[PDB]
Amino acid sequence: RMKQLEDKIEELLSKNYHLENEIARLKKLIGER
Amino acid sequence: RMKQLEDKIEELLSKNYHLENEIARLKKLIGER
Repeated sequence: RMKQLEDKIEELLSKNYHLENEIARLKKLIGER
Repeated sequence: RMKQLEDKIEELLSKNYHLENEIARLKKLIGER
């Protein structure tokens, strides 16, 4: 089912995006003392 | 085209797994920096 696969991709992209945001927060912190 | 979508999912899972490893590595580094 295509919508089911498309939903799964959408869910993984969303996770990916959230993971990148966490990485960006962690690197911001590393930039301070 | 379903195999194409299924491939994309495998590729996003792999990307996401690697981001989780990077997060783990960043948190360790912040704990020792």
